[PDB]
Amino acid sequence: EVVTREYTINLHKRLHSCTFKKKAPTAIKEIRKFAQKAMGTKDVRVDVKLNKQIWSRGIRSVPRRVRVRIARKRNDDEDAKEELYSLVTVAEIPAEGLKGLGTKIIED
Amino acid sequence: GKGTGSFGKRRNKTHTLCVRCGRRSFHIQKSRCSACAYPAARLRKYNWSVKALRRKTTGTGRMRYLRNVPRRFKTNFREGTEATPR
Amino acid sequence: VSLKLQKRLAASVLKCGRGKVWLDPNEGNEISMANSRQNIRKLVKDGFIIRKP
Amino acid sequence: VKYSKEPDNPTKSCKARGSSLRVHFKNTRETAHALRKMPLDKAKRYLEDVLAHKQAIPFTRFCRGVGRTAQAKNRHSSGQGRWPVKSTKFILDLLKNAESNADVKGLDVDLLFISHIQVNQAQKQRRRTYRAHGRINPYMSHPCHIELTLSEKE
Amino acid sequence: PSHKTFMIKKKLAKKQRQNRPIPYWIRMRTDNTIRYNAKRRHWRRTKLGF
Amino acid sequence: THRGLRKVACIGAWHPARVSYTVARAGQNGYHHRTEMNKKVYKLGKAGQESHAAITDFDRTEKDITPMGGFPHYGVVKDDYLLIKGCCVGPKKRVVTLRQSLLNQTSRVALEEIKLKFIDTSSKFGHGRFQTTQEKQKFYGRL
RNA sequence: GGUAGUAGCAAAUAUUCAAAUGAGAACUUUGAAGGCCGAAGAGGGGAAAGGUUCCAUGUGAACGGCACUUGCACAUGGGUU
RNA sequence: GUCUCCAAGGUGAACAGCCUCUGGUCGAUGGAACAAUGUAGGCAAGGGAAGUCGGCAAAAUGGAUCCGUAACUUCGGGAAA
RNA sequence: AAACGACUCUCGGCAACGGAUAUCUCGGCUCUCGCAUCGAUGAAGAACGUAGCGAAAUGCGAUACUUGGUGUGAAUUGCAGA
Ligand SMILES: [K+]
Ligand SMILES: [K+]
Ligand SMILES: [K+]
Ligand SMILES: [K+]
Ligand SMILES: [K+]
Ligand SMILES: [K+]
Ligand SMILES: [Mg+2]
Ligand SMILES: [Mg+2]
Ligand SMILES: [Mg+2]
Ligand SMILES: [Mg+2]
Ligand SMILES: [Mg+2]
Ligand SMILES: [Mg+2]
Ligand SMILES: [Mg+2]
Ligand SMILES: [Zn+2]
Repeated sequence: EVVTREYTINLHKRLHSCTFKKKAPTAIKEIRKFAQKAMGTKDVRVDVKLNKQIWSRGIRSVPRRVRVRIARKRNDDEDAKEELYSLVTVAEIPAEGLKGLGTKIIED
Repeated sequence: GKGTGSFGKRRNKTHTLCVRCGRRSFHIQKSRCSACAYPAARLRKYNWSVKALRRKTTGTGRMRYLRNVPRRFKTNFREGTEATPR
Repeated sequence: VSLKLQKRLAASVLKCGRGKVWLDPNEGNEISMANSRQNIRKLVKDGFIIRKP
Repeated sequence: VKYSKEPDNPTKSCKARGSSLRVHFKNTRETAHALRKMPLDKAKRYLEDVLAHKQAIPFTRFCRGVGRTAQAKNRHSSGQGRWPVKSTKFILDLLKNAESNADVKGLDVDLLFISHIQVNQAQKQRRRTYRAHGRINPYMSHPCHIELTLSEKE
Repeated sequence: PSHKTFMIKKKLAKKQRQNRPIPYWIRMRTDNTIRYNAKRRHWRRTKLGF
Repeated sequence: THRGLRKVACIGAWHPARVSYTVARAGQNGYHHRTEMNKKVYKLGKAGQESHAAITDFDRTEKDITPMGGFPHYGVVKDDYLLIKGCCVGPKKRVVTLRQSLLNQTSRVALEEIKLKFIDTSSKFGHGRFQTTQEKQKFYGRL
């Protein structure tokens, strides 16, 4: 199915004691695995803006918590091995912040 | 330092190509060839190197003129004449 | 397609470093068609090749 | 060409082979040993899993210093096994060629199984390395010949 | 070097001309034994030693 | 020491020409079966019987055996429990077997009647300074 | 041959995301981001030495100690006023 | 290993170290884990050379300003005592 | 229950690796015979060029894998053209 949801991902605990030079790339891999588990799609694409946000503070200072939007969409290409894929983009942080914020269904 | 480090300094040619024998054996500072002793009039050759003599002896080259001598001898060096007209 | 030649020629024509040349990622096919400095100048005039600040 | 083993009934069999394939002889031997007598479809699925790192090729003869894994437990009790992707890719290509030959022959692929499969050493190719104290050592490859035959069960 | 004598340059030109594969039609000649150019040279493998 | 210093220098003499079983060697450490003797029972907490709580005669504060924030890596103790002097084998949550003594306990230490005066229940996930959550809340003005 | 698919591939801070091509992309190209060289440089030229390695197009095999769609490799052309 | 020309901003005495601009570049086969033993780099309560052939290694000191500076001396120094 | 399998070893068929063996040879080695002919009228050697399509070998010298005379008498040949 085609479903869009917004998640809060606790990268701080997933990257605990990660070697500095591999922290941000490990963060990208961590987000990819999170998307795979949440949507069940092996093929996950990370938006350039989200990649910028992860790397915005260097290779060490990955944000502790990141709000992302994950959309499972049908892959139109016929040669593609997988029928569905997941797109991970940045999500807007409410004024109150991330405190009290759970998982939301975005699709109208 | 006498090994690999020392080999890093090789950019001055002791020898260049020889005018006479064409080998890279012309000692620039001595101004003489270690292979043929150019510019000495006589060629440098020694009996203690039979291989060196056979590398450069007569017949190893072209023999532009010499190769034709036996043919002229067989005719007794006939000159100034032609075959009878057809 | 590779645009290495176009990048080098644009760097030369713009009189800037190769790291300050911007080749439009959406105009790859038409940029690749240019093989002479005249074509590079035409592309620069058209705005497909820009010197970055 | 004459294969090492000829089928009992050639009319109901197909063959494929490769010569001087640029793959390690020992890994190829291990995977071929793993594949013998298996049905064609099961062999294809097994090799695909090996490429996906879901099933392992048990390393049995050329196993000195090989790591151990739980994946090869059912085939090799000691657990020694690996996932040589190059050898399985070449053997899968040869199996596809054999299947195409069977299709041309008119055989039905459902009951096909690997009657025979063998890996032989091909001619070694030469490169070299540089060792301490100004020495040079051989740096060789070990290509292999691969042949297989598919037969109709029963 | 950029500075080179005329004679050395001519010798280098001859060496460049001699560095090519044999014509294909040589292999079709009756009673041919030449398989390739056995005297091929690469600037990084064997130096001319001039 | 060339080639490292965390070693046994000489692992044996020339003769016998074999390494013996008595020489220290690197190998598995921990996860060994052990039997520890003479661990005195200081209290037997019975669930819902007023002996489960950590209240003593001297200290009348109403509190449970479980420390502030729970037992680290274990949880909340609610069933019967034994408070034993000293330490016992294994990490937290490890199942341990309790064995009746095989010896005759006649020593003065074994016969001693211990009377608990104070049982600490402060948080063990740090330098706990409060005994109860209510005490901390009163201290910080939130109660 | 055994050794053995073993010893090893570890200095010079570091890569990541999307797209294009391709049978095949961690390694090719484009864009974005995050880093390094930090002007007695990992920048820009010469002397010696090398001799076509220079530039364009294309690429079976070998080589580029993993890989390559790639290239100081290979093949065909051009270039030093 | 191999001669030489050009040489920005900040800090700072300083073509010291550290960061940055132009220019260049991420080229050192990649992935997972974080056992022993290693290599390189730190810390460690109390004691302070008891270690060792031997203070080996490490630690301690360190810039600038002010005060002050012994024996000895070839009268110059010692002295940054 | 040490059976089936794996490993090692062993024997046989087949397939590999390698190039021994046998059969060859426009080459070598040895003996014998005939002749006497390099060069300032520029030798030997050395360099560079030269073919429709050649790098090497062979040949040749801007008349450049050949010009001319004579002999022989229908080719050269890998391809194309004359
Ligand atoms: K192993
Ligand atoms: K390609
Ligand atoms: K001491
Ligand atoms: K002593
Ligand atoms: K056999
Ligand atoms: K003639
Ligand atoms: Mg002179
Ligand atoms: Mg080496
Ligand atoms: Mg604690
Ligand atoms: Mg300077
Ligand atoms: Mg080039
Ligand atoms: Mg200043
Ligand atoms: Mg023979
Ligand atoms: Zn000479």
